[PDB]
Amino acid sequence: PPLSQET
Amino acid sequence: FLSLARFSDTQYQRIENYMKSSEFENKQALLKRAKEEVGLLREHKIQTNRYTVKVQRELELDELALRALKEDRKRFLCKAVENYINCLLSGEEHDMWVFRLCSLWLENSGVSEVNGMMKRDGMKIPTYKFLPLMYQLAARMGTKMMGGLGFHEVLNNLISRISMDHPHHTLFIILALANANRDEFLTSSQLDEDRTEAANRIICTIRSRRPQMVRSVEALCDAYIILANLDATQWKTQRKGINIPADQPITKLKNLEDVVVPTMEIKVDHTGEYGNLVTIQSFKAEFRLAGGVNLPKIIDCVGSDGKERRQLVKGRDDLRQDAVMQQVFQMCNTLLQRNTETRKRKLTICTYKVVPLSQRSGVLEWCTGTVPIGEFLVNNEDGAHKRYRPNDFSAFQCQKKMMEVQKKSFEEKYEVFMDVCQNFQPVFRYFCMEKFLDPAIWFEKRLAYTRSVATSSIVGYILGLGDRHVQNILINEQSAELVHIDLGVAFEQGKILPTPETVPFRLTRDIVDGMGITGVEGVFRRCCEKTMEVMRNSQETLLTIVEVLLYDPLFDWTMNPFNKVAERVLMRLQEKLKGVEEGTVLSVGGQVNLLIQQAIDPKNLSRLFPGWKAWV
Amino acid sequence: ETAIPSSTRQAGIIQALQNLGLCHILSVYLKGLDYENKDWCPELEELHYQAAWRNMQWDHCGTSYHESLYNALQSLRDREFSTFYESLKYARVKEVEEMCKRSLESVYSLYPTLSRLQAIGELESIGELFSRSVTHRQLSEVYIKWQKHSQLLKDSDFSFQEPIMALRTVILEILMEKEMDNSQRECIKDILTKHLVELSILARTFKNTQLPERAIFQIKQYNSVSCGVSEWQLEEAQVFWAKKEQSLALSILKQMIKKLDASCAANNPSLKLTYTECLRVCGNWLAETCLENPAVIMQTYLEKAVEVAGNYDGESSDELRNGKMKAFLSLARFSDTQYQRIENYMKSSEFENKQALLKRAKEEVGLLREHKIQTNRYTVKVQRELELDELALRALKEDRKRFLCKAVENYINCLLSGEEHDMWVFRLCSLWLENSGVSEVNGMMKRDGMKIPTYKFLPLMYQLAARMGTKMMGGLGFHEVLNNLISRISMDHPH
Amino acid sequence: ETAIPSSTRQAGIIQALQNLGLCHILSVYLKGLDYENKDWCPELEELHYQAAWRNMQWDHCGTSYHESLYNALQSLRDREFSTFYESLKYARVKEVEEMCKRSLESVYSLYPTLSRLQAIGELESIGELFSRSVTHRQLSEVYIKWQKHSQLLKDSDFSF
Ligand SMILES: Nc1ncnc2c1ncn2[C@@H]1O[C@H](COP(=O)(O)OP(=O)(O)NP(=O)(O)O)[C@@H](O)[C@H]1O
Ligand SMILES: [Mg+2]
Repeated sequence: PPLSQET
Repeated sequence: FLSLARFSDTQYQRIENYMKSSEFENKQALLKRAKEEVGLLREHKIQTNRYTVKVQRELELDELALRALKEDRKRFLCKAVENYINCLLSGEEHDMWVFRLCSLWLENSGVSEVNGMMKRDGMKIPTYKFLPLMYQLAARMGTKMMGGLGFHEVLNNLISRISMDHPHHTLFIILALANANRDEFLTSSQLDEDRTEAANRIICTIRSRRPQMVRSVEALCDAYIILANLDATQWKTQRKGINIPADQPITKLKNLEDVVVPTMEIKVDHTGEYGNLVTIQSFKAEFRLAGGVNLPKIIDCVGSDGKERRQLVKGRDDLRQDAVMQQVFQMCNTLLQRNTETRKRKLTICTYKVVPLSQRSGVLEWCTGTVPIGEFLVNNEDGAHKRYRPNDFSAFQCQKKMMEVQKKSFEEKYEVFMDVCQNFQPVFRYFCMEKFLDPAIWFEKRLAYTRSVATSSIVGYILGLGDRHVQNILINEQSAELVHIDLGVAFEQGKILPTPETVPFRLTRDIVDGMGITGVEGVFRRCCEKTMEVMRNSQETLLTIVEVLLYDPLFDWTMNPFNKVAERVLMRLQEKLKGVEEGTVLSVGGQVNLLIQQAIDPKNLSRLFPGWKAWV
Repeated sequence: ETAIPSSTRQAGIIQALQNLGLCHILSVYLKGLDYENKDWCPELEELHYQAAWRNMQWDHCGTSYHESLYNALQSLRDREFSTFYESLKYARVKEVEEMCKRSLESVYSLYPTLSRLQAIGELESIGELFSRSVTHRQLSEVYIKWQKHSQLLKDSDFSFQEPIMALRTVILEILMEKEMDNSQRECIKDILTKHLVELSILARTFKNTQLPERAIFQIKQYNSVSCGVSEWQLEEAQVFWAKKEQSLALSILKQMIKKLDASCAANNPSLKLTYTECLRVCGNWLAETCLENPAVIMQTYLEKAVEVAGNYDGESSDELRNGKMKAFLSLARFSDTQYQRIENYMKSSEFENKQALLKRAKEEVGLLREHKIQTNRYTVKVQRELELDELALRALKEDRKRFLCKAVENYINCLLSGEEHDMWVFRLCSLWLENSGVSEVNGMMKRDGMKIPTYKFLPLMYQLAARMGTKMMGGLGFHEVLNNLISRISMDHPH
Repeated sequence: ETAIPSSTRQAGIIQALQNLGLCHILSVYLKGLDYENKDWCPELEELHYQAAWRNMQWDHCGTSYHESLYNALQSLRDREFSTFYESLKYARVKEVEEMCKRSLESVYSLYPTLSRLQAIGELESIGELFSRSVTHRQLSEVYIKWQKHSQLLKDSDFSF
């Protein structure tokens, strides 16, 4: 899972 | 000269603030009412009684006072600029006032007297004192500040002379400004067109004297632009490395003698000739993907000395914000070094060079000798938490709980967060224990880590940095100083995200535990107070650095048809620096305590994004 | 500086050391003076006996006033009232004749003599009490007499009051030293603690921090801490606050609050009033230093003190009503200050610029909604920042209204049954008149403030009499309540 | 406060008086200490000799660093250089051996020793200058050397 809160 | 200049600048600022206050507006409205009433009393034949004479006389006194105030303000502005010129003509220890001189000159470009005096006496000022503010000067060629053609021509001449004297710190900036639409050309208002034309005039003027250097630098820039615009979506499944296709000019671009690597800072001297700088020798034939939706490209360049230097070509992204962030980072580091209170404490900010190349693309320096915090702490294979506390909940279990609770309410989120923190103890305190066996080195590294954390957190709060998860923070394996690398979103952008950022900076349990037994109290609090005092004592310099906006707005703003959000962020930054907020004055100690309370509050940590790893 | 002659240089040094709270250092320095200089001049001999009796240096062996006082103290410690009375009579005669031999003509010269005679009279009263026995009633009546006379000395100088307090402290220490173990010893210890705390406030109001610290040291020397903290911990916190040790004072007072709210159990009304005082002091300190936002400190300390004082006011004592009035005044002043700060911020140019930016955002969102445009990242960001700005403005307006209501209500409560706080009627009337458009404040004024005595509005009677104009259209309720209040005031005081 | 033991309470009082600019008051207070207390501990004896040489109290009569410094100053005032040089050599040896006997490991502990050694070296330079005669050029070059080294000591602490 991506760490940053993309958009 | 410095004392006279400072007094004149202070008086001019005081007068300007008084003129911008609401009291001045009320006085002006009353004066306008008096003017219109006198005009009515003069158009209509009315005998002059006691009231008429009193109104006329008080109007005359008010007009005289306003005229005297305006003349005195102009004479203070002229004295301040003249004494700044005199101090900087043959001075070296007072070189930090060039920012105040440029702010005064640029904010009052409409006055022809100051422009003429600048072009008459200040024309002989050495060109190496404007390098930190070179970008600010390069962002002032727009015609929105209509102060006559004299200001534009003197600014262009000064920029041309600076570029001729120091092409290394100027050519990249001018070409980046002139390459706003280069991505679209290789694959826009009147202000943008005028700035582009001025940049093209600067480029051709420089290339008249240094044709080979200019054409080589622009060739390298175009190679970087096309490499950034290269589509690597078919290589997303490859991590070992992909060979760059031979059609790219970067592969055939080798053996540059007049081109200096952009990602490495250059120690500028007082001489206009450089002959001991590392140049570009060759480029590696393989590049790696760093992950993410944008798929950044990592390339390695070989210098003249043969040492490989890693670079990150972040395509389809605007690095101008990161360049501003790095410029203000350098300003903060310089101010901390200048102050004797923080110089003893050795408060420094870890910075990496960022070189924008276009509006939608650019390059930045890769940080070596650092390891991600998350990779060290919550690694699935050999994580610190798994190694030290096997009985505690695993990172996968915490992620599963956070995924399952994001659809619940506030009470459930808080309860699960408290339970997770109950069954997840900090382990980050063993980094220096397991990497520095000597107690003296262990404490020196821990103290450096605490000071770096405090300074970075304070600057991040001031700049509104919100994307601070485990992958955006890098810790050095030798100095144990945290480095901020992402800088992707800032200026209070986390609130715009669907999950608001309720903390100003990352002060999680691992960070607090790694600071020592004393925790936040002690070194962290005192360093935060010192940094806040230093920032509050140089608000003019900080605003001058941040005021580069409103003239060349970056991408993602002013789309979908004095910028709106750029003025909003300037207002917010000024409020943070002054510590006024909604009219409430806060001391440096109170502000630091409030920030610590907000950062360490489990209530604020519960609502944060699950991928931010608040518990970690 | 060594150019000053040693005749007065040593006297100045000794006086400075005495006023700096240094006793053992002065004693050693004077011993060094005795070592290096053999003969003693009358001035330094008098200062030697003054420091001897003040420091209780009983080892050290016409006569001056200080010599007579020390001899009388030693005779009292030796149970010899014949020489105690002879020494006091000789001291009185010497002081009277010395005072009257000069040309006089100055009132200020009488104060040192009056202070010395007062100290002699107090020592005479103590000798009379200590002649045969000591009882709780006699100690209580002596202490209340001392407190009443010290009240008569509020306007006197600290230079003329310090010897009286020092002698009282020495007397109480002698009584503690020569008291057999019984219930009387506890009463004497409590009296000594009360005397030391009154000396602490007396020296604090005169910008002195050394003597109050010495008094607190003696308090810690005799009294001991327990589960229930006494009233002298608050005075210690106040002393540390006056010593610019804000962090230590706040930590001590917060620890006191943590102990009191956890082990109060309504054990003592004195503990209740000192809990209210501690909460009020903590709230004032937080408000002044601004280490926390007013939102949490107000609720945690001010309303807590108000409800604590108001929930147990069944005795209606003066020592409880004055504390309730002080808590009401502190809450009212904090609410008024916050309301004024908010109003000034709203009237600043920055607020106008923010409002203009908000209006631009509103009109651009309206254009983006009237015209069908897909929602990109810019539109979402603009909408969200607009929502946050609107929420912040609404919260600020509601908070300002709640501060206005709290300030007016607490002014009403303070003025309902208060006399020493009658100077705040001008602030109450300014707040009420400048906010006549709000019906809530007018209704609360006509509901609770209608019973306020009418003699407190006379200085501002003209101001009220000039407010019947209709230019301040705030409804007919404000006009009718103003007319009724003016009519009642005129009926009560037609002159 | 009187709960603090007199071993360090007197040292703290003397240090506070030294840092408060009080010299004659400290001298009289220390005389009162000598009167009330007969025997002298090494710490208070060292502070006694420090105040003796700092206040130029030449009337007052192994040896500590301050005792050696005062003895060297008195020998210089008596035009005796043999004992002056022997005392400085003994002080240097004592300071070096005392500094090196401990566990070290801290840079901050080196500063007091470096300051004491610098003071000894400056006294050696003064003795060499005052050995036979004094000239304007020698005094000027001594002062400029002192000023240059004080420029090198700008970042040093005021305690050192
Ligand atoms: N200067 C740097 N040194 C080392 N690693 C870096 C540096 N800059 C970025 N990285 C890493 O490279 C990867 C991508 O960089 P990043 O700037 O985070 O890109 P991004 O696509 O905008 N990602 P994000 O915003 O985090 O979703 C991440 O793993 C970063 O940790
Ligand atoms: Mg990132």
